[PDB]
Amino acid sequence: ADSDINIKTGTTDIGSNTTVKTGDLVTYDKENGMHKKVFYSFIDDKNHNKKLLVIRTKGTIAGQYRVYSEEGANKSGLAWPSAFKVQLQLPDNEVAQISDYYPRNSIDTKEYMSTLTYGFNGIGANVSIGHTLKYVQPDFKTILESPTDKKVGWKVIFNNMVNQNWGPYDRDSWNPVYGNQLFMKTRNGSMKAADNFLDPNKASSLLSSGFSPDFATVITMDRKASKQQTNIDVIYERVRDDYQLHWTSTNWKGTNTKDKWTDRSSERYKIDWEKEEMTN
Amino acid sequence: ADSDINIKTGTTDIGSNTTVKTGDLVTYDKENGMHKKVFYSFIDDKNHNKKLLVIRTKGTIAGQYRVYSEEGANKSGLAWPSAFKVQLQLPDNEVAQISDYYPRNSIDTKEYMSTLTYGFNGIGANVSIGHTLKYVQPDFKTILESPTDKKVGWKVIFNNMVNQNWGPYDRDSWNPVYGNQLFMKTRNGSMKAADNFLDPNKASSLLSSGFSPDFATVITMDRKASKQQTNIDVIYERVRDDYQLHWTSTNWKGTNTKDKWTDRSSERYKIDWEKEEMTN
Amino acid sequence: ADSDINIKTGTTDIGSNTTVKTGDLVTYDKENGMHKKVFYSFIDDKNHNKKLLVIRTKGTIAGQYRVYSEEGANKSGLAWPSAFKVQLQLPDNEVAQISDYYPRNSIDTKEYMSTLTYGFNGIGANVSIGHTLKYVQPDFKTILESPTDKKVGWKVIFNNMVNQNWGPYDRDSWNPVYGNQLFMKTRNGSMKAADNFLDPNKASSLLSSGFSPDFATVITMDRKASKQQTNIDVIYERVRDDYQLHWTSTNWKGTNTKDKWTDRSSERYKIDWEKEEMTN
Amino acid sequence: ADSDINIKTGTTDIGSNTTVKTGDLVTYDKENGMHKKVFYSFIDDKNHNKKLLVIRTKGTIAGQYRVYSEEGANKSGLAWPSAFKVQLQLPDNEVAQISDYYPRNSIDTKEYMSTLTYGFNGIGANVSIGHTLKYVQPDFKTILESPTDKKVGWKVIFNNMVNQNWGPYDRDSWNPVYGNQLFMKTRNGSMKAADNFLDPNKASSLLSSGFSPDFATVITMDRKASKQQTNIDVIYERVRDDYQLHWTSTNWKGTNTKDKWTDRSSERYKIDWEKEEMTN
Amino acid sequence: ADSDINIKTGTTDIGSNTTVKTGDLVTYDKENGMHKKVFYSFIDDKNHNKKLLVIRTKGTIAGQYRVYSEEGANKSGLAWPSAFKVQLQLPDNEVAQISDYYPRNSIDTKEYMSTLTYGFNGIGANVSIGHTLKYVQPDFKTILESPTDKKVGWKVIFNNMVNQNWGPYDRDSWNPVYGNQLFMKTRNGSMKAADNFLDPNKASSLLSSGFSPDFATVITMDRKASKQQTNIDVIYERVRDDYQLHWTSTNWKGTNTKDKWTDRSSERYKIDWEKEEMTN
Amino acid sequence: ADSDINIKTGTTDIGSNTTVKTGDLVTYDKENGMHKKVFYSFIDDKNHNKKLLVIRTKGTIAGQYRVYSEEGANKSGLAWPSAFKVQLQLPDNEVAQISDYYPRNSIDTKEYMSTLTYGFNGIGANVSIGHTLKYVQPDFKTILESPTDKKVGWKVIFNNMVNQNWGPYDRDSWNPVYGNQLFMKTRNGSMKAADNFLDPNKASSLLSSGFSPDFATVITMDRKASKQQTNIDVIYERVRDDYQLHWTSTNWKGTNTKDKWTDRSSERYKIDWEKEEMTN
Amino acid sequence: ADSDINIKTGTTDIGSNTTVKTGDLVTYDKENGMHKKVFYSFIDDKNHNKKLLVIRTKGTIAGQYRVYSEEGANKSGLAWPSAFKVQLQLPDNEVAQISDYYPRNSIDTKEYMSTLTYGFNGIGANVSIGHTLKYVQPDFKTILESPTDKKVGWKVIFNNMVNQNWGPYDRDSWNPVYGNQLFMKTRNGSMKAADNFLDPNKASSLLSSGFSPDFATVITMDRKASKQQTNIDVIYERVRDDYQLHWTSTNWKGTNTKDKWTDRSSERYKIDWEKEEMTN
Repeated sequence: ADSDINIKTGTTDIGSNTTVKTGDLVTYDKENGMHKKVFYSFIDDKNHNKKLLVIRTKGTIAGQYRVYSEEGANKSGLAWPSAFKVQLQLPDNEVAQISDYYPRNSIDTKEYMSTLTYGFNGIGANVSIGHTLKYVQPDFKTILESPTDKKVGWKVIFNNMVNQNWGPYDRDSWNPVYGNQLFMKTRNGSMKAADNFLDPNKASSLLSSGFSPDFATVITMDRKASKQQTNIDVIYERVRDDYQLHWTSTNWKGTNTKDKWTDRSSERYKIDWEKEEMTN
Repeated sequence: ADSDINIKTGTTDIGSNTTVKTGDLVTYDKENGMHKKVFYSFIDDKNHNKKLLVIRTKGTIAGQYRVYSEEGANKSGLAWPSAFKVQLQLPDNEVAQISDYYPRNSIDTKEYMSTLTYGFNGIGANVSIGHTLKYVQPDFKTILESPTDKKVGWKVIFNNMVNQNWGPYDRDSWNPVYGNQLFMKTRNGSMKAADNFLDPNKASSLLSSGFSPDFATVITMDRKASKQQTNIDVIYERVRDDYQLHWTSTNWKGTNTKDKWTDRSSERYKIDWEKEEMTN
Repeated sequence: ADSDINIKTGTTDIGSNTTVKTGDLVTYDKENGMHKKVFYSFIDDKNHNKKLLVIRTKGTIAGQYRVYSEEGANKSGLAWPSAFKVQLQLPDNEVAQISDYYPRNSIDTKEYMSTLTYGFNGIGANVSIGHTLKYVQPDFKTILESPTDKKVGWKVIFNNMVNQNWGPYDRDSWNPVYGNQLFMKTRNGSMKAADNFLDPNKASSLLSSGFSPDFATVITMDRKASKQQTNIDVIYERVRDDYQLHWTSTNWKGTNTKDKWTDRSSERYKIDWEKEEMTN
Repeated sequence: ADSDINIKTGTTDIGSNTTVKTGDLVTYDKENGMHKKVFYSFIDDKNHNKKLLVIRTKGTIAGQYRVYSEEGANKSGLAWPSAFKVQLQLPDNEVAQISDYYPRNSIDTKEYMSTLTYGFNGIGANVSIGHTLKYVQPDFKTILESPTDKKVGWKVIFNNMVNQNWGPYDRDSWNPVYGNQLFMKTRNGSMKAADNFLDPNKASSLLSSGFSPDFATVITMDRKASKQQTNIDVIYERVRDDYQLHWTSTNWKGTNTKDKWTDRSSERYKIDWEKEEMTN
Repeated sequence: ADSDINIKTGTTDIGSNTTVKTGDLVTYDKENGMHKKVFYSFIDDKNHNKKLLVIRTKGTIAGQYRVYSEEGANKSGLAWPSAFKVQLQLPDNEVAQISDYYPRNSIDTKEYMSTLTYGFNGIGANVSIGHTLKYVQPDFKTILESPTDKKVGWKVIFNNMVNQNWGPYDRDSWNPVYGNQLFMKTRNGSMKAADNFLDPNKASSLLSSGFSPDFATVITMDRKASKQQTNIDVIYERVRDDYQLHWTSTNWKGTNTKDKWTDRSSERYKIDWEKEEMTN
Repeated sequence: ADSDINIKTGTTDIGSNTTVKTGDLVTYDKENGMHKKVFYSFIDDKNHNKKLLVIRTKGTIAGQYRVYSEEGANKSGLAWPSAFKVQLQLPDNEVAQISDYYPRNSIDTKEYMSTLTYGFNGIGANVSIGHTLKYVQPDFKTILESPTDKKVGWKVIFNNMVNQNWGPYDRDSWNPVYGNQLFMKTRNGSMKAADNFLDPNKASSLLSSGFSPDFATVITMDRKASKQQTNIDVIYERVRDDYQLHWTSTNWKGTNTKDKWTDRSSERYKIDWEKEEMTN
Repeated sequence: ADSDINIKTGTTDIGSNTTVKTGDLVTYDKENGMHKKVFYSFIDDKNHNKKLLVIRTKGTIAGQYRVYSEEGANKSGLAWPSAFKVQLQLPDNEVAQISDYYPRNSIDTKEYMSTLTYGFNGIGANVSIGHTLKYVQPDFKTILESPTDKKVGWKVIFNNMVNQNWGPYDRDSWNPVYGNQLFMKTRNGSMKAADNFLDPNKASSLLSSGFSPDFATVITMDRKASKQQTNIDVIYERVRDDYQLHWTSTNWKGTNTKDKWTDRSSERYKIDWEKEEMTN
């Protein structure tokens, strides 16, 4: 990248001959089961025209994948994490601005193949034309929500999943006979409904074992600011969907409702640029 | 590259034993939702015969993917980002010149395969001849617009997209029955038109979540210039297309109009070579 | 990662110009055959706002794959390791907190391919539509159990196995004629039941030769704590399943019972932050 | 390479413990739209027996892909860049010589596969013999023209292109019905001829957005030369082909004429070895 | 690994600013043809709380692949190395413990692919469902035998082999007509039995040319031990199988007997921690 | 390589703490169009027991691919470079010896695949056996001719080429109807013979644009030699084949004659070990 | 490897802060055409308990691929290199021992794939079961012959070769009609027998152009030995096979005889540990 313009590698980078004062802040929200981790670092370069503060948003959001309620032997429910989010807002009153952030949206790709085969038989000369298209489909998509001057956020959504090594079912899939089969253990089952759900081990790890974020947001502040202090708010949250299945006297049918429950864990941090330390 | 001519690696690069004064400038255009970031760096080498200034054009352009208007239950519209652009113009009056830039146009590639199979049966001896051709098709193409002495620009266009895991539709696709099906959720749908659009999550991330540029333009100025100051203009913009679909009493039909709306965000920066700092 | 924000590589890392006092603690639980290894390291940075202690949880858990009992020539049993676990709990009374941990849950992936071929014959014009989906299936899955402020744990489960190069059988597989064939050497066998089990060499290595963990948990403590001492508990364990097979007078039938035996090996370690050493 | 002869890496390279005086020279030929960039570097080693001067020939040649003229609604023309060239000549009078250059011609490669399958049916025993051959086909080929003592040149030619994801058409392709279909948007079109050309976005980037060279030519001069000064000439150029298509009352037909227009941009540079600087 | 917890690379490693006293000990057991090599190294860190001694168990075990005896022209035998082992035991009396070891058991993997193709003919609409599963099968498996506090061992077993580019035969394979064909040169042979064995060159190299181990076992000792001396025993061995084949008057038949001969080469080494040298 | 014997990387290499006096010698043979480049380097190590001199044989041999003569409209000829060579001889009188050289002969490789498929139909149970073999076929082979004490040489030969994306024709190919079709543009052509040759652009680059060698030969001389001077001869050459094609009144026929013309360019260099410089 | 035990990379390696006295010895055996090269290095570490001497066995063995004799126009012969060897023996009287050596035997690998496809037709429900197995087959195998305390040797054998892009023939192949076709240019040829052999260019390079070894053998000697001097013997050799083919009045038949000629080139070197130099 930088070496392609004939500039020596690392010349344009910053942080040289400086003393970065790092730190760490761990919080746990037992009500929502959302481990928090806000590792930061104050990079003060005399060459750079503004101060820096890279905020690492590590942590973990519990999957919370369990049957919330059961109604008899012919009806049951399941709540699973539809999407995890990590928002890092900054009051519009303050003069600090977010400079960069990572990861960011990337351009997809797909391979296209074309075929043209014709043969002869002894003579029924035939012709065949065919084209195939392939691409990768991650189970969860790390989408960077549109950032602005004071707010930056990420989200992880549910792309689709393969059930019992058959079919990439998704939230929008529907089958007139069986309905949505996203987490349906057996089709013509005879077992109790509450225990007719795909085992969490078979499902994706993030659904039950949780999602561990890893995001960065470097925020710069003017060096001649009147007040060297800016509070920041960091928000985690997960969105859960209710997956209902019931027996139609012939086979199980399953339905999924999108964005049923949403729980947000908000924390406020005070940054002291002069002291180069931010406190919980 | 450089090591192939027997020259020691990094010998021909510049920026050694020098003090680059980097910087940062963040602006947000809430009217157009276009985050801006003009990280720069002043590389002053005494060996090099001219001054340097590498301008990083980071930032983000919001996708702006939403149904702008709906007309009844049989007609609706959708505006999506057809192409993002980043232009970095320089007044022709000034004597500074752009030296390099990155990324640049690259040569495509494709694999070609040929087949020749003939067998016998017991005897209907047959012969088969076939050839296949495959290549990668990115959803968005990063095309570097033709640069000149005072102006350099980039653009990102819409190559094509795969809808519902079926067919790489593009802006020019047309089907006599259904028309352009670029963002058509369902063919024989019975739902309201305003809500018959492909979910933004299913579509590419750049359409709704925005595009984050990353470009570089090193501009050099004569060391004995009469005036050590040159203002520069940096322009972001996105081009949106209107995607109309209506019901023909039998099935949905969709049409796409190219380059319907264009919104440009222009900023002017003043560069002070003597002070080695450029201000907003 | 860090270099993408234009920050020099390693600037935000910690541990510079400091003297880490490492160590080692080896224990063997001959009753359960679980080798233990708690290599640690005390990273005390004056820049960092808290002390650090990275605990490596190396060791080994014996597979314990043997025929526990046999009942005649028509019935036998087999106990195999269903899942290994490594838990690192910390008393809620103490003020130390776990900061990070590794490895962590990762997002799966799968390739999707679509085909569309139509030809002509001389004319029985045919059409073919087909799609294939492929993905990797590790025998054992390293799932990170939901962590919290005081407790972090890992587990390794039995995804599935290929028997005699035919079929990826798993714990839930069932065949009405033969039943679960997870470890069935021969279908229409005539040998003694106790010796009709898949040879441990043919099976996966972890089943019989054991599993060697490799996990890390960095725990940070406030620098101004009233008492510089916190005891910690580290737990290994394995879960074994009973695999019964018997003769139905026509062919062997096998059944598997999940989570039959569980054996836990617990050790308590005292950490002395002031001395920078933790003793068994 | 060098390490395979047991010689320490970099021992045989040059440029150590020396002060290379680099530089830069930017010119723009608005008449032909050919950005120029002649970044150089004077490597003076006391160990090496001759002076060195590596000339980087960066820049850009505009694609110039547009419909030059239209004659009614049944005839039109198109001029596209057939091949870009970069020549670096040196007067035969001077005593300086070109030592090395990069890139250089490389040996192609291809995979060959052979098959032999015979089966039986119950018995019409058949036999099948088949072989397939695959290789990569870049759209543009970077051919290094035969160099000599005083002249070195490169050229980039048009290998072939894939049109509408169907067929790798080239300049020599011909079809009796439709003719050369290199840039034919539609076969049985009914639109005006001037607007029946493949969209430049669909075509390769280099055709319309231009080609950015990157070449190196190290030239050495005797250290005891009578005069320490040698002027050099650097030439860019592009060759354009006229692509005519007309309507035959039943379908469009297209023809291509090779090497219709050629425009050369020549610049002369004076090198001062004693001063270690070359001026425009 | 270590860099993922934000810790600088190599911070948690040991051996810095210390003087390791390495060594070497070569022995040859001409009776069993087992070259021995016990390269060691005494890593004494003042920061580490215990001494270290990494024992490299290099060497070589001869294949010993030859026809041990022949009985007429219709019966012959062959002894081949079924499995190589390397054991490093330590007397239970001593207080030294093994800390780590390498290589260790690794989790296998396999790719699973599913297909679903249905077409139409003009109309005999057909449907096709198919799934394929692929995985790698090394000829020899390096299994780490269950380690303990005082004993660590490795073994290399015979997974399977491909004979005459046809079939991956193994020790358990059986064919009612020909029997086990692991090393059967020809099926309907007419040559003497003693010379009807697969040429050792065609077979795997390890069978005849031997196996060269490469293993490591770091053992730590308390720094305040009463006596600074611990003797160690290192054992090599190979297990050979007798492969008998005889003529049944119509075709050759081969049978394999497992673990026929076992030869162990044991050596005892005395370690002097105070002197930092261990003698044969 | 060296690190596998536990020796620190680069320990056994030479050239440390020494001053290598490099150089350069450029010659051009306008009669044969063979650019020459003999970059050298005198590595004098006091630890090494002999002097060293690595001779780089860079340069370029022009392709010389043109129709040498035409005889009417039914006969024509073509001369193309059959093989390039680079020989570096040393007089047998001198006491200097060649120590090493690079590149060297490498062992080829090929993948072998075997298949065995049998199915049933409802029942015409069939069986299919098939095997495929694939390998890479470079157009030109870099063969190192057998070296000796005083002479080392390389050669590049014509393996085969693919013509019009159909068939890998070679010098030995023959077809009874059309003959050798190595460079036959059209089969049933009606154009003049002199202009019925494959365009040089379509052919391989080395045929017309030339071949650029890159070879190394380190030669060592006794340190106590009576005379510190040894002259050396370096020879380039190309071998050209005459490709004749004529019309048989029905179709073109082509024939190739091997090794028709050979042109050698020889240069003699005098080496002065005491002065550490070799002159043209 | 070493870093996995938490030991810093390179800690356990040797050769630090020491002065290795390298060397070189070149010999040529014109009688057998076997270039010799015995580059060595004396690594004397004060930490290591024994001296070291790594012997590089570079060189080259000429292929010697030519028709040794011809008997009329219906019989001819060909001698080709069946296998190259490099032996490095050491007198049993001396006390020096070989410590290590490289390369060493490696474990092969192969991929196994299984298929199971069943479809329906409208209904002739069919079932298909198939498995494929693929692996790489180098033309020449570098087998390390069983080493011992005083002797270490390598050999390179002839695995198999592909003739005319058809069939991997080997020394053991036999066809009742044509016989062994290893080097048979044409089957139903009518040319003289002496000139009916596969062109050496088409064959593998090592057969005619020779094989260039690259082997290492580090030998250690006790530091308190009574005499600091040990002579060593290094042996090259090649084994040639006689390939006879004759005409049976209908087609060519070829036969191969294994190990017809063997030529050994032996050299004796005297090592002076005290002087740290070994002389020819």
